[PDB]
Amino acid sequence: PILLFLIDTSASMNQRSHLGTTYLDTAKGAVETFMKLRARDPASRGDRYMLVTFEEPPY
Amino acid sequence: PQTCWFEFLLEESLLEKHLRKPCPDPAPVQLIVQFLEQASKPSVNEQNQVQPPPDNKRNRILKLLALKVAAHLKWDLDILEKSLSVPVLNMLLNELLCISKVPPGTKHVDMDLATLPPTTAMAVLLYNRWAIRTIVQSSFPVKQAKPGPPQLSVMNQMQQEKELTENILKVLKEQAADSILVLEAALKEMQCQVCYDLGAAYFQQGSTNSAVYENAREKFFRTKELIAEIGSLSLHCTIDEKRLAGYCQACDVLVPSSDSTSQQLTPYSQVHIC
Amino acid sequence: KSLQEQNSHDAMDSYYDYIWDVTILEYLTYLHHKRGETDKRQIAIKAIGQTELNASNPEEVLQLAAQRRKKKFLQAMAKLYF
Amino acid sequence: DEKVFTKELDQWIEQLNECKQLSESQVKSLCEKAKEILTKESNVQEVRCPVTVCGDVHGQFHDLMELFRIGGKSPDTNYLFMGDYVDRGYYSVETVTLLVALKVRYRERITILRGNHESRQITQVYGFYDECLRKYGNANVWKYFTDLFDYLPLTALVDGQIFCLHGGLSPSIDTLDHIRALDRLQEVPHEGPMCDLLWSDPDDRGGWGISPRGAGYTFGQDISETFNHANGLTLVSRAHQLVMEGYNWCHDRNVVTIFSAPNYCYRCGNQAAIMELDDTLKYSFLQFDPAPR
Amino acid sequence: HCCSAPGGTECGECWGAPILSPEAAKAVAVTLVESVCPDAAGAELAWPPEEHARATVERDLRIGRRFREQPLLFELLKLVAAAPPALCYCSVLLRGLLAALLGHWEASRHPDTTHSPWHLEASCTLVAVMAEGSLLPPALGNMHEVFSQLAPFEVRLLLLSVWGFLREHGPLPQKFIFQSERGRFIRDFSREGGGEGGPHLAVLHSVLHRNIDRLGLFSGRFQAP
Amino acid sequence: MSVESEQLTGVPLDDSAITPMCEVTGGRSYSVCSPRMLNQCLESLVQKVQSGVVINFEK
Ligand SMILES: [Mn+2]
Ligand SMILES: [Mn+2]
Repeated sequence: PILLFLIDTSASMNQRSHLGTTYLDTAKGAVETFMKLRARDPASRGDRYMLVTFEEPPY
Repeated sequence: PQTCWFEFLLEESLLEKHLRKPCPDPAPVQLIVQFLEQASKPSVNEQNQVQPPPDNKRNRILKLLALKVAAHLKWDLDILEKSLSVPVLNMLLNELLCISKVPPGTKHVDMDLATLPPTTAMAVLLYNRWAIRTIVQSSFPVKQAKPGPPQLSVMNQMQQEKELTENILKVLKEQAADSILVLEAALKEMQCQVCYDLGAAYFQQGSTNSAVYENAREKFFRTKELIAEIGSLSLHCTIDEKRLAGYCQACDVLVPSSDSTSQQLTPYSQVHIC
Repeated sequence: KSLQEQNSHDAMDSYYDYIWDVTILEYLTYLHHKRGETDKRQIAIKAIGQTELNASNPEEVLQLAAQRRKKKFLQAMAKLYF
Repeated sequence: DEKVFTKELDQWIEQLNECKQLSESQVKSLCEKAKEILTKESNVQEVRCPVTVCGDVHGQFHDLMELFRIGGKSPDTNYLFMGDYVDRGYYSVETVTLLVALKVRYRERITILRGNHESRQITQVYGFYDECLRKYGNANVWKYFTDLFDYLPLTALVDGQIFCLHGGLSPSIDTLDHIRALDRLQEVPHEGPMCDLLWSDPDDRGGWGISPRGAGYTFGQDISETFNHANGLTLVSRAHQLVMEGYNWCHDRNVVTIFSAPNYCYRCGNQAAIMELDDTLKYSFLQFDPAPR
Repeated sequence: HCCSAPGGTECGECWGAPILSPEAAKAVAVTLVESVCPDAAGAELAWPPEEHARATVERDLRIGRRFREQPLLFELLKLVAAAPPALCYCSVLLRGLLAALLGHWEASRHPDTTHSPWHLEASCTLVAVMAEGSLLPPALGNMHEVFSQLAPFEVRLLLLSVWGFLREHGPLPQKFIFQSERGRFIRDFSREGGGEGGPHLAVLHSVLHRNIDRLGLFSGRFQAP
Repeated sequence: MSVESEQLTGVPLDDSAITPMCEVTGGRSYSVCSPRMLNQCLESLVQKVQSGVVINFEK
């Protein structure tokens, strides 16, 4: 199925957890883990992945 | 040349030849470790059921070979303790007591040392001294080696042997006083060693109660007198004079025996008393 | 409405340390990036990234931090005038 | 005593120059001595210029001999090899023996960093243990060299400007004081600041990200820039990623990836590079391709 | 002069020194805290467990560096120790210094401790200042005398025991009982349940008894707590 | 670092202006506080990846 990822891009996420890493980078890592896990499903081939950012279009 | 326990299991004089070698490879303590490990290996039944190793003829041969090596070493508690683990020492001492024909389970204090044969007497004395020294070393704070990343295979054995060591330590603590009573009677070179062990045990115990310090002081003074009497001819007594001197200073801080000149005149102890 | 105008007279950069609300700093970062002022955009990013404030603490530390920054700001502000 | 031992060490050096590994007893005596000679260096073992930085080796003895041919003999040109010199090579034992022998012979004409591959776990499953067992039969030398590998420093500082470390930066670490406070007498843990230092790497991303290696992280342009500002460093030098030019700049002249093991695994065929800084901190570069065999 | 309230009572005949102002000590402690480390993440006056220091190492290291650079802070700390209650407020600085010393002592391969000169003095001063500040029984106050003649791990485990004891007995403004006879607030030991070191004094005794080789003369101090 | 040990066996719902929209469109918005339960949420998403029709049922 269609997979879309709307990632917040405002400065707010630039905070850092006790891991010393930003919320944005944690989000990217979580997305990567998600795609890794989904790859285990044979139906993965039918998946199309999308990214969207909070910035004003066309970007 | 490397010779494992199988050679000595098959042939007995091989042990004699190895101990006669000026450089026995492996070292005798390593031989003890290997033999007792083989003896203590648990028995797995066909149903994958773990059970204590049956005491077969091979097991008895291993045990008596280890005991022969220990006798050749002359039962140097320093060497055995430093080079061998607490469970190993405990089981080896128990086996030595058993081969001494001592009825297992009988409390040591119940038997008169003089009545027993000299070998059994020294065996019981060595067992009690080892128990006291084990308690003292357990009380000693020991630096912990830097932990590596988890190794699930080795940590199993490490934790298992640590638990067994803790159980042995608590067992020894439960009977520590009885060992003191036995050693007190046994005191009537080996006498100096026993007296020093008793003094150290008394000092450790009196860490809480100051009364035991007087007994420790008397023991340490008798130990130094024994050192003076024996002289340099100590072939089995190996005790540092500096530690007992410190013990005597600490106890004299408690008991003033007059004779200020003979006793410390340092401004330090003088300010202590002042 | 106040941060928007360009006629500041109050050492606009050095004061970013005292501000302790994440949202206004988000506004500041957006404004600086849009107007093309990276030397201050980085300062704003650092101020946000500071661990003291995260908008998710048990608030025991957040209130203390806000109190401390208030003290520092009002102390400097009092030093400036008179 | 010391004099006769020095001459004896000279014989070991010349012999190792002939690809002939030492005896097991000699290896034991070498490791024992090396413990006392490495115990005295903190994590950031500062080294004064001039210097010749050398990247990854992976124990390729012919390549190392050609590298000596190029840069110069060890007593003359000071060297700062960076890690990973024990694995994926058919002469790894000889290479590591030569490196440690040079270090012990000369305390300050050379300095060796600790790469990711110098640990107990990695060597067992990446050849070095097998090589040692095949050559010396037993594992006594293996348990000597693996023990030695912990006493190595972690990073080097050249005239307070260049920062040489194998892997790269790490989200936990921020300042040289933290590196100095880190304790090294520990087999590289699988997760932690020490772990990442040996598995970090550059990337054109920004922020951070999990490394595909499974350990450490991946830093971005802005991270390196911020770290350099934080501590006045002007250039970081790492060598963990295989390259082609041998030396490659990244993060707009902030991190130099060096690699001094040409034709990686005998098949990549990549050239190899070596950097050298003169007394006035005047960097240069040399390149080479493995000697005929 | 500034902190000491004149009082005017002329304590004693001519010997009794005037007591210092707890409020002045409070002000000094707070301003010193803000000067050194404006951080307040670990402002909970209750001491967290040892593992918690692992996350706070970086701040701990910067505090340690600042101290090494500026020795005057030790004298200010002694001045604050003069007043009983100010230390409870000056809790984060001490936690940071202790974390730094613990971390440093671990990475000490030298068999002797005196090899690292400054750290030894810093540890001694820390322990003595705590003793004078009365967050430790005098038994543990004697602790600092023996640091010189000890292996590194010995001192590290010893300071870990100190950490444990203080964790049990969290410094708080309460338990500093005011005395009408003398303004100086008193913390009455043995009324906190734990009282003396107990388990921790056992560790101390075990250390000194293991190191009777050169500590016999010093052993006469601790006696029986 | 969260000294609290998270014994929760589920993913508690979050309180944000998005949450009503998430419920309206048929999704369970997730709040996270540690990497472990983040991974729990992640695997929850992977399992939730399916094909269906969202219908409003009414008695
Ligand atoms: Mn490599
Ligand atoms: Mn590497």
